[PDB]
Amino acid sequence: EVEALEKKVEALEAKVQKLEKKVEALEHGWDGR
Amino acid sequence: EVEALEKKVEALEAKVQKLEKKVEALEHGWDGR
Amino acid sequence: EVEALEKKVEALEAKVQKLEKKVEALEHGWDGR
Repeated sequence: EVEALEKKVEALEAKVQKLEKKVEALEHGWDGR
Repeated sequence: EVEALEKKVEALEAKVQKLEKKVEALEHGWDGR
Repeated sequence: EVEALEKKVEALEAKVQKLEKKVEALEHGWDGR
C-alpha cells in the first residue's frame, strides 16, 4: 500500500506544482491572461 | 497512520482533479470565462 | 518512508487549500478579478 501511496503522492506533487504555475499566471495576468 | 494517509491522499486526488478542470476552463475561457 | 510521505501529504493539503481559494476567487471574480 505504501508503495502505491508514494506513487500517488508524487503524481499529486507534479499536478499541484502545475496548478500553482497556471493559477499564478491567471492571478498575475501573465502573457495576456 | 497509513490508513489515514490513504484517505488524505484520495481526498487530495479528488480535489486536484476538480482544480484541474476549473483551471483548464479558466485558461480556455470555456462557457464565457 | 511513511514519515516522509506524511509530511508530503500535509504540504499538499496546504497547497491544495490555497489553490481552491484562489480558483474560487477567479471563478467568482472576487475583488475585481
